[PDB]
Amino acid sequence: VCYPGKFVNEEALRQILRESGGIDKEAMGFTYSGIRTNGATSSCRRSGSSFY
Amino acid sequence: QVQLQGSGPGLLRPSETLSLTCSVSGVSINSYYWSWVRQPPGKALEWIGYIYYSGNTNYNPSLESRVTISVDRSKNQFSLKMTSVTAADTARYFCARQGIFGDYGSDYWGPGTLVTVSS
Amino acid sequence: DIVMTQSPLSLPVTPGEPASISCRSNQSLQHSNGYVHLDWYRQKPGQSPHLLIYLGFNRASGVPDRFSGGGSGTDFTLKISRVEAEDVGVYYCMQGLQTPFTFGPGTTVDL
Ligand SMILES: *[C@@H]1O[C@H](CO)[C@@H](O)[C@H](O)[C@H]1NC(C)=O
Repeated sequence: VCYPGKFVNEEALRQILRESGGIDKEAMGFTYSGIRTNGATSSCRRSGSSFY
Repeated sequence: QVQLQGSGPGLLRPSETLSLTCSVSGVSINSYYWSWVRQPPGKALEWIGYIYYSGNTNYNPSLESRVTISVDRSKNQFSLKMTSVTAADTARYFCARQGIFGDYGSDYWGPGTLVTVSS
Repeated sequence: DIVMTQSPLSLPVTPGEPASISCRSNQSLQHSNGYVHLDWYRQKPGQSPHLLIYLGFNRASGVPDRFSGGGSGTDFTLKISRVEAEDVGVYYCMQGLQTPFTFGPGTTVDL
């Protein structure tokens, strides 16, 4: 994790990720209107202020 | 915020295969699955069918066989083709996405590609 | 095929009054989550429509305060608090439960 925090059911998620055989990602298609999606912190540094 | 844009032939004779195209920005047919509608001229509006961005298709039991929705993964425009066109199907095709499939952000309905079916 | 029953037909509204249009079908409309799939549309003639209310009871994005219409069960009603000059346009209500999708006959509201 990059931002300071922790998961819950950490070992359960880790075991299902080890048994995953890799990750295939589908774009969930969530389009957000009325608000902004640009939140970032200095803890994550890709080219400066970034986030996930 | 995606931007939808449609294009295609207007003066078309009946019976032959119809062509249509529709360009989008932003989502790039990579995340959400778009659908299709059809506008009778000053009559009741109805729905054509949805196509998953992957390619799975579903339609209206009013009309199945004549409609073929293009997938077009690589190019950033998804298209529509109709066979056996009719002067009763002289319509104002709209190109869009809808609330209820999972996205709750309006429709971003594309412009009206007006078509006329006459000899 | 779920045939959609709009009511009423047309609203010759006066400027500045609370108006309302109902919407019902021959089914109970409820999703598995508990959130009803009902939409409210607004098509200016000669131009693409717009959504004003989504998910039944819920305020939509980019939509100001005069539209928050709800209801109960399978008959819902869009409420319009103030009538102004730009409220002309044909209105549609729409389910989202299952295929197929049947739009409404239309509500030609005018002054
Ligand atoms: C509603 O009415 C239509 C009209 O024939 C019918 O096809 C449909 O099955 C009805 N739906 C229900 C849930 O009764």
